[PDB]
Amino acid sequence: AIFQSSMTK
Amino acid sequence: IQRTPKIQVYSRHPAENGKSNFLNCYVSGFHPSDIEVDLLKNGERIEKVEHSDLSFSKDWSFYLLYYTEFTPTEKDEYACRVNHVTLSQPKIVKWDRDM
Amino acid sequence: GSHSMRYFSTSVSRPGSGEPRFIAVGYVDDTQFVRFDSDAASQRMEPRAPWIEQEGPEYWDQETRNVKAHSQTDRENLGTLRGYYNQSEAGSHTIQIMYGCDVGSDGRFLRGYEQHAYDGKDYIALNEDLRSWTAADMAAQITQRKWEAARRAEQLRAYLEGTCVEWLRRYLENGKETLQRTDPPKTHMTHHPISDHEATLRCWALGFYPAEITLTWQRDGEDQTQDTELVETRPAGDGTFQKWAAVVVPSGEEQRYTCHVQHEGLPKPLTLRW
Repeated sequence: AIFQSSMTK
Repeated sequence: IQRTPKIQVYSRHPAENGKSNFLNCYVSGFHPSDIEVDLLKNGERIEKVEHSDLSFSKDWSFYLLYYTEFTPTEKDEYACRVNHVTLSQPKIVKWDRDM
Repeated sequence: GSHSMRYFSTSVSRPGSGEPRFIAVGYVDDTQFVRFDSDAASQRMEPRAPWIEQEGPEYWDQETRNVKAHSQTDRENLGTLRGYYNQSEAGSHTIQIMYGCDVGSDGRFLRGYEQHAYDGKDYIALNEDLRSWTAADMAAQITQRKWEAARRAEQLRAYLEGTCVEWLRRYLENGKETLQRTDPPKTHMTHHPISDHEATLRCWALGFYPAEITLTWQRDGEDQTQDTELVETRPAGDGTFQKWAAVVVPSGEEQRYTCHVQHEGLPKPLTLRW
């Protein structure tokens, strides 16, 4: 399962 | 910085004239990801070609598997035509049953 | 019997046309099992291996929700990064991300990763300590400072050591018949005269899994790399892999050469002679 959060750079 | 594709053309199974197989064109090591790949039969594009989902290797370079069902014969000549921003003209690699 | 779970994503901006294109794939060892494509009609995370289809609608709803948010965030980040570098809007650019976890035979966490690239070169990566970052340039140092303030490393580490290893264990259980198999290579040799003086001996390994394999050429029992050639390991399209190694030999001396094939699926290494 993917990680829930991707963050802005 | 851009990188030109490597190209391998091969069958999924050892080729037997008249038996059903899969023709593969593996393009790898290229960047950027936009790429044109056609499988040719006796010089003309095979309409029903599928490809794998875009992925990439440890060095960030992309790879894709293009493939179509086929039944090889003695005289039918197959090849893979690749165009990429790094190529001046499309590159054609012939299917050689022994590679 | 170690194993990995890895998720890859590629976002490419398309300045001529409309929105960026985002493609994510997930893998367990050398077996792909999910995909998402922001151009596809479905707008769902989709199964790409049989053993993942037994997951129910909550799972597919969850993966779709999360991967759509990853897609949208990449869109934002392409614009952000273009501004960092003062790059022209006319150019197409790429963000690539890879993350995942390794486990040993006992299912225990071995290590975790998250690496980011911009236009095919390192941008920022989580370090081996799972606590700090390495920024590749001044623009990535802006990102690093933001992720430090946000304590991203701690949230990501919890996934890598926890969630990631748990789902990997579950996938390795549900797909054990295919994920925990080894298909040994089917091996043979071919022979291709070049001239009256020389010939190519080609050693084939076909239909093996996993992709890891070693093909070695020897002359009279001594390892041989002179006049060798190894092709990159390539997919057969059916979930197995192929490789060959060749050597150019003097005509009439073919009998002296041996090819050696080592693979996880072979009890003993295989030796071939023409």
